[PDB]
Amino acid sequence: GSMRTEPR
Amino acid sequence: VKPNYALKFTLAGHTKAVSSVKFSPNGEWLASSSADKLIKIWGAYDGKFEKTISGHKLGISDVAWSSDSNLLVSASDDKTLKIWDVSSGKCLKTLKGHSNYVFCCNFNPQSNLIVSGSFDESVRIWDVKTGKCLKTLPAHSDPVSAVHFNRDGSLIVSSSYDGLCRIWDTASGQCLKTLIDDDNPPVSFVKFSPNGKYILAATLDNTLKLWDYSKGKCLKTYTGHKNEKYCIFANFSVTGGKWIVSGSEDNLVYIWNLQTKEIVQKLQGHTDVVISTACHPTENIIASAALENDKTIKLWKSDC
Repeated sequence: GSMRTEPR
Repeated sequence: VKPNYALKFTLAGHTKAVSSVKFSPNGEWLASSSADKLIKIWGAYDGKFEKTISGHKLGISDVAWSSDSNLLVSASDDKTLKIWDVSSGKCLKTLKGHSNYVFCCNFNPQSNLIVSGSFDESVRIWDVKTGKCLKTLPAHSDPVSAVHFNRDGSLIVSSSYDGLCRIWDTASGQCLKTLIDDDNPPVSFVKFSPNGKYILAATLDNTLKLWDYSKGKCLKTYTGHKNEKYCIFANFSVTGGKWIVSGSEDNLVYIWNLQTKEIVQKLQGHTDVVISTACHPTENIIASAALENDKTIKLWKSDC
């Protein structure tokens, strides 16, 4: 899991 | 004149969403980072899988090349950056000091410094040789979405969900200029133009803007894509026609004419959000990458 690949 | 990018290769192997793709400056390689905690290296011209690089304990949000193509730096949710020797795949240095997820990273052109941006709302400048933190900038009041050096490394541009883009003097740490625009939509990406005179900034109101840095003025706006939720990389394409390239939340790659702002192409084929695009440094080649339902990288080639 990466913060870039999760919606804001 | 319009480009005619066509799909040449699809690259698979990441087991979670791809977060970032970048071509090496020498044109040989493509590097990709993923929520699966891995960096992978691919041949730029054939898409051939070359190697996997591992060591982060959590997913990776960004990766970037040194100017001699020998090193990579990666930004990870494990709150560190790592510097990798590409040829051996070994981790040379772990950069510690951010107190939250590291989101974005870049070498300066000399590649003696790394800049990083974090959910801890700060920007950090690191020494490549020692791995020590050289400066911390209290850059923003929200997560920092992007950091980028200009062509000679003298300036850094940072963007944030707080709606600001800020230009910093690298050596003195001092904010030289803040770009503010109206209703303060979160800024999700930012980067200097190759000549250092302009700044391309993406905001989470489905908009890209080209700013004149010296004047503090928006010169161009590019619309038609969907971008409300993700920090999508955008590019200047300069090998052929002068385009603006970006991903999109409708699963398309958008290409605009930089001067006229008209959409000149939409590349279809991904089955999830196109989070990342990269332009090849000498050929008319675009790499694009997409999230969970897709997990692939696509390489596209044009005649102009």
